[PDB]
Amino acid sequence: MNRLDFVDKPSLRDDIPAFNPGDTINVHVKVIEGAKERLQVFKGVVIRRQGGGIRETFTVRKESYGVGVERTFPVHSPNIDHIEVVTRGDVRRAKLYYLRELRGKKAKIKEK
Amino acid sequence: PKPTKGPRLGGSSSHQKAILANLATSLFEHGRITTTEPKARALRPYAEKLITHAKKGALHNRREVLKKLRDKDVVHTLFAEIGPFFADRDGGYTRIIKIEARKGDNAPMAVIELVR
Amino acid sequence: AVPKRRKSRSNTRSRRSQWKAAKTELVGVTVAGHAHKVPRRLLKAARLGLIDFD
Amino acid sequence: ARKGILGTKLGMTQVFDESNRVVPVTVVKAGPNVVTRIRTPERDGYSAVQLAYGEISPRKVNKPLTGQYTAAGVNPRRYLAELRLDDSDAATEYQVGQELTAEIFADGSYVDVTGTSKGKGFAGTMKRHGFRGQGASHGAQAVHRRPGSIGGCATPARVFKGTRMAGRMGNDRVTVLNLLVHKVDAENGVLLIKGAVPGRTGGLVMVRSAIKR
Amino acid sequence: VIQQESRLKVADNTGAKEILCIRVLGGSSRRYAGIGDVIVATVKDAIPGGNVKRGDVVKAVVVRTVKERRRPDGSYIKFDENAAVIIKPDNDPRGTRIFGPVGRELREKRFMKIISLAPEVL
RNA sequence: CAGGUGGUCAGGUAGAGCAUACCAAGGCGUACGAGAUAACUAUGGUUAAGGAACUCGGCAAAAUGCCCCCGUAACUUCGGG
RNA sequence: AAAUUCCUUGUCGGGUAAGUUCCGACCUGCACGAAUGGCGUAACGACUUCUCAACUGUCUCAACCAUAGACUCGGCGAAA
RNA sequence: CUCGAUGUCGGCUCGUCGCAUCCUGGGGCUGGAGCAGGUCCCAAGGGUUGGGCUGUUCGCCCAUUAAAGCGGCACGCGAGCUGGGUUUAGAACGUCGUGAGACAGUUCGGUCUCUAUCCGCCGCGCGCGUCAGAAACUUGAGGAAACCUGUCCCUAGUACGAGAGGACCGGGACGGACGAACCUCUGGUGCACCAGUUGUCCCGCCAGGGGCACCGCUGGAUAGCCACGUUCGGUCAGGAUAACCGCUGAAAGCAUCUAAGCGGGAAACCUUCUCCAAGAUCAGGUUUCUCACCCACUUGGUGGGAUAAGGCCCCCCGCAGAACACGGGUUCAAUAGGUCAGACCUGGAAGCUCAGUAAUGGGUGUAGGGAACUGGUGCUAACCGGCCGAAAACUU
Ligand SMILES: [Mg+2]
Ligand SMILES: [Mg+2]
Ligand SMILES: [Mg+2]
Ligand SMILES: [Mg+2]
Ligand SMILES: [Mg+2]
Ligand SMILES: [Mg+2]
Ligand SMILES: [Mg+2]
Ligand SMILES: [Mg+2]
Ligand SMILES: [Mg+2]
Ligand SMILES: [Mg+2]
Ligand SMILES: [Mg+2]
Ligand SMILES: [Mg+2]
Ligand SMILES: [Mg+2]
Ligand SMILES: [Mg+2]
Ligand SMILES: [Mg+2]
Ligand SMILES: [Mg+2]
Ligand SMILES: [Mg+2]
Ligand SMILES: [Mg+2]
Ligand SMILES: [Mg+2]
Ligand SMILES: [Mg+2]
Ligand SMILES: [Mg+2]
Ligand SMILES: [Mg+2]
Ligand SMILES: [Mg+2]
Ligand SMILES: [Mg+2]
Ligand SMILES: [Mg+2]
Ligand SMILES: [Mg+2]
Ligand SMILES: [Mg+2]
Ligand SMILES: [Mg+2]
Ligand SMILES: [Mg+2]
Ligand SMILES: [Mg+2]
Ligand SMILES: [Mg+2]
Ligand SMILES: [Mg+2]
Ligand SMILES: [Mg+2]
Ligand SMILES: [Mg+2]
Ligand SMILES: [Mg+2]
Ligand SMILES: [Mg+2]
Ligand SMILES: [Mg+2]
Ligand SMILES: [Mg+2]
Ligand SMILES: [Mg+2]
Ligand SMILES: [Mg+2]
Ligand SMILES: [Mg+2]
Ligand SMILES: [Mg+2]
Ligand SMILES: [Mg+2]
Ligand SMILES: [Mg+2]
Ligand SMILES: [Mg+2]
Ligand SMILES: [Mg+2]
Ligand SMILES: [Mg+2]
Ligand SMILES: [Mg+2]
Ligand SMILES: [Mg+2]
Ligand SMILES: [Mg+2]
Ligand SMILES: [Mg+2]
Ligand SMILES: [Mg+2]
Ligand SMILES: [Mg+2]
Ligand SMILES: [Mg+2]
Ligand SMILES: [Mg+2]
Ligand SMILES: [Mg+2]
Ligand SMILES: [Mg+2]
Ligand SMILES: [Mg+2]
Ligand SMILES: [Mg+2]
Ligand SMILES: [Mg+2]
Ligand SMILES: [Mg+2]
Ligand SMILES: [Mg+2]
Ligand SMILES: [Mg+2]
Repeated sequence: MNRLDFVDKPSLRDDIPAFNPGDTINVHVKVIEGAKERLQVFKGVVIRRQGGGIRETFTVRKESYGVGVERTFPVHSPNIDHIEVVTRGDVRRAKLYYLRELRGKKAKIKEK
Repeated sequence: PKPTKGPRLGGSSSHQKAILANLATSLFEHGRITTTEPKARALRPYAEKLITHAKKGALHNRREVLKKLRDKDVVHTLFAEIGPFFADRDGGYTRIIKIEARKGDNAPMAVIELVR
Repeated sequence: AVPKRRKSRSNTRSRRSQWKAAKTELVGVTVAGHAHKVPRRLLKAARLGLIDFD
Repeated sequence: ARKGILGTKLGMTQVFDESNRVVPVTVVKAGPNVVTRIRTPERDGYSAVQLAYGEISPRKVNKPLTGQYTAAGVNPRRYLAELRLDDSDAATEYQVGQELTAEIFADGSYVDVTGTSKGKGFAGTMKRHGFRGQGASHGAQAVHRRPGSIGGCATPARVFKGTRMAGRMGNDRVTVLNLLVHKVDAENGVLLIKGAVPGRTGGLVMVRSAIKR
Repeated sequence: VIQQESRLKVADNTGAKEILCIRVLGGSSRRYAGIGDVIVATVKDAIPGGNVKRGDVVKAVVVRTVKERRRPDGSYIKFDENAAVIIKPDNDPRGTRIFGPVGRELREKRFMKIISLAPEVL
């Protein structure tokens, strides 16, 4: 419990799945290209959680066209439509920053 | 516990682990220790967290006390005598009483002891 | 830096009078039927025989 | 018509508005208040209204200050401060004993928040005024964080008054201007104020309506 | 964030492989260039037989930054290299196609041609 | 008195070693202390993004570092490099 | 145009986005020159000088942590 | 003036001031169509960038900018730093000298000492005053800080113009730099946190652990402190003027902004906004509390003693802090510790068992361990207490 939990309670979102670092994740982001309101899919390895309730973030990392991209979304953010877990992961760390220096077959997270 | 704000006892940060280990070995052995007052204030949350592992009594608690104390004779008297004596007291196993300061450096002194 | 001129008798006494010991407060203790005086911060150890009254 | 309230800072959190942007708010418990005294111009020389705030035990308040509440018919509070009004039409809407709550502010209004800044101790010149210091190498002997020169030469043979130097810092009355009110929660007595509010988490905070708008 | 002397990677087929920042345009004494900021730069490496040569002073807009950028929704974007696109003086790239992903901060800075030639706009 | 002073003996485990790290035999805690999150100085430690833009000058720091096996240029006094 | 060149940052080429320093040349050598040696030279340098790769709190621009002082209490107690 | 010593260029650091004004603000004239200018007057509030060369000042150059102002202050500033140059001793080249040696000719190397007494300055206290002793809230005499500006769109391709070109005035959006506050986010740090691991010694041994090797190294890391992060600020409206523009109007039957009288007029000045402030000795204002005794003497606006209101000291502490001060607490108590439960960090404990020849892997188990943040709980210490502290009158 915290002092500021009666403020965050109406702003939380139910139905966000359980995912840990190492889990391959699709993220459906609301995108405004002018006045269109489309939906863009971001597929990558979740590498980080930094908790706290309404202030909790997570970081996904993909390899786009020979160039690595990271995105640090907040959980409970209304610009994420829904998260859908693709592949569970079996890692030993909890922050997984060693993936920022490996490319190719050496950056393959296990399948458990 | 709460870390020491400001400079540590005895100079380095590694001497303070050995001082609070030696002062806890001597407190649980005799029952009453005369020392300087800033060391008695620093011993009081450290030594009461070892008595909490005595009240639980399992094997995992004995390995956790042996991470700090190296004297096995005082580990035995902590789990067979000190532990079950505080079996019905919810915390607060120690007491600090202030003594006259000492000649030579005017260091303020206090005694730290178990309750009964 | 050195002192340029020696301080006169009115400036070396106005400073030196401010170097002085502060007195402590004393309270009453009757242990073993003999009344003594200790500071209040040592009032517990007077009632436990930890204070040597010389 | 400058409204005001006394309150306690409760910390910071973030919230999301209708345009799906993130807004850093600072929770301020604009607690229940009471008047206890009205400064009229013909009696006191100016126009203001006292505001009493905070729960306190009735034994912790001494007899000179207890009797100032007995003349107003109010139980003793902890804090006590004045809201400065304009020089005319003093108290047509403030009475002695009136309960002021947090919903005198509307959603989307602006506030000016004044409190006491956190203390930084005896701070040097690179922290207090933002100097540069000499270099970290290339021969610089023992002057890596020192202020340098502080004056001229034989003309003028004095350091000017107002020369920026080292000393204590913090514990200053600091007013932050034009803060947006995101949400007033009348059920909890809480203003969600966008931005930063000066003070430690629990200090006294005067929330007044803005004049610059 | 890019200041002076920062060597960037070049993300089109003009012939330059590596530029070097001179100024950060858009104000006096501006220090940092983010995604979408125009750099006056100099070419320090070129592919042989290219359109541009070594030692040419050209303009370029930054399309990737290793340092994070706070978008107004709470999210961040972070790349593993710094990248620019050499441009004409009417905000159009000198090359004909763009390599690698670019940021969405190019969209509100009226760089409409580099988006439509990019493989993936994030 | 943080300086100087020739020769002899010289253990263990890792190591090429009289280096280095931890230990034996054997010594020693070396003679002002107790406290306390000030600035500043000193000796160390780490650092986002950039990477000599610092500056008289890459000063200082950082970096490279070991064993085995492939590989090695201009020039030359034919050894070298 | 030099460990020698005053005029001088001579002029021309190279390197840098920008080069009074550096390298290659010209010769108008204030005032080079053959054992007070001339012009070269592989190896070598805690030498002087210029460029580059790598790496870096040197810098943009500073932040934080530990320790020895500074600071506080007790003892002793100087100096210009 | 200084030889019984006034340390000299340039740079760094910190400034402060003048206006002979570089930018922004206000105007007259123009060989001023517009856009841009030339020139003169008024104006010092703020701003006036980063690199290449050189010891440089200066200067040329590069890329910008609204602009890259000129000067004083021992050519400001070495008891604040640097030490490349000049200006000791070494050495060399050119030149001069028969020679020792010489050169506003060149080149390489070449110790920068000091514990702040007084004034000045930046902070914080102790004492007394403020005609009784106290406590809370205050007015503001007078001071401080801050003061910068760009691009685009609309007005409008309108006014102007042969065309090319292209507005004044009003309105709106978004930035650069700069300053303050804060720690939600991103990011840095982390010396009593968690985990992996190397050498070695120890805990009798295996298992499990610890001491030491920069915190041994390495991957993380909540709090606190931070900026590279977040939020806000320099606004709007008034008053009195500069240059300049006027109206009414003579001396001077005309005319003239002026001699009587009255207007317009800018980032300057004064209010407005933020902050300090009654040691403002003219020591202020509105309120509330105590509103009371005893003794001696040379009977005094005399000395003491003892108290009320009240505060201080000691005690438990703090995100308050050099000491001191300030803020919270003292059993009618949640103030620090312990303890119990959350949050958060780490990432799957030990023991047992199962699979494998083994290193190791699965299960029991979102495990175990753990600090700062939040709430509960009367367990430990906040004590069985000392020291200060309240009034002559009189005149209208
Ligand atoms: Mg977590
Ligand atoms: Mg700490
Ligand atoms: Mg010490
Ligand atoms: Mg250690
Ligand atoms: Mg502090
Ligand atoms: Mg610096
Ligand atoms: Mg020194
Ligand atoms: Mg130093
Ligand atoms: Mg000796
Ligand atoms: Mg010798
Ligand atoms: Mg050996
Ligand atoms: Mg050795
Ligand atoms: Mg050893
Ligand atoms: Mg000795
Ligand atoms: Mg320190
Ligand atoms: Mg770094
Ligand atoms: Mg890095
Ligand atoms: Mg690099
Ligand atoms: Mg380089
Ligand atoms: Mg500098
Ligand atoms: Mg420079
Ligand atoms: Mg340079
Ligand atoms: Mg070196
Ligand atoms: Mg090194
Ligand atoms: Mg060679
Ligand atoms: Mg030349
Ligand atoms: Mg040459
Ligand atoms: Mg001859
Ligand atoms: Mg000869
Ligand atoms: Mg020779
Ligand atoms: Mg040699
Ligand atoms: Mg002393
Ligand atoms: Mg003299
Ligand atoms: Mg003009
Ligand atoms: Mg003028
Ligand atoms: Mg100026
Ligand atoms: Mg002004
Ligand atoms: Mg260079
Ligand atoms: Mg000046
Ligand atoms: Mg000078
Ligand atoms: Mg000067
Ligand atoms: Mg100097
Ligand atoms: Mg001087
Ligand atoms: Mg001769
Ligand atoms: Mg000479
Ligand atoms: Mg020299
Ligand atoms: Mg030296
Ligand atoms: Mg005033
Ligand atoms: Mg600040
Ligand atoms: Mg936090
Ligand atoms: Mg972070
Ligand atoms: Mg541990
Ligand atoms: Mg073992
Ligand atoms: Mg050992
Ligand atoms: Mg943090
Ligand atoms: Mg005006
Ligand atoms: Mg005030
Ligand atoms: Mg005055
Ligand atoms: Mg008063
Ligand atoms: Mg107190
Ligand atoms: Mg817990
Ligand atoms: Mg397992
Ligand atoms: Mg088996």
